[PDB]
Amino acid sequence: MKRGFARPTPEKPPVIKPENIVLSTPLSIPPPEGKPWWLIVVGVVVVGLL
Amino acid sequence: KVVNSRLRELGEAPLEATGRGRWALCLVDGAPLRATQSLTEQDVYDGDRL
Repeated sequence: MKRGFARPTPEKPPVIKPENIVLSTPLSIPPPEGKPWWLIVVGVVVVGLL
Repeated sequence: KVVNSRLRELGEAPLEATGRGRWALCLVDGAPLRATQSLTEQDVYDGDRL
């Protein structure tokens, strides 16, 4: 002999929420700009020799 | 009797006691069951332990 059991209306399960996400594009390396280093080096010599 | 018979098949000693009293079924807290009522009248169902 068993105890009777009647199944009621199912309770609400927690709802899942999907998401669409777009990633940030990486930074770009700065191209190699260049100073005329030798020009100022000759310069400081000339003013000194004067 | 059947419990004592089954115990011997298990190789265990049968139930025995000394002094004035009687043998009966009890609950986990030691309270004995009603001797004159149906198991259907009492709160007993499949899978209970006594």
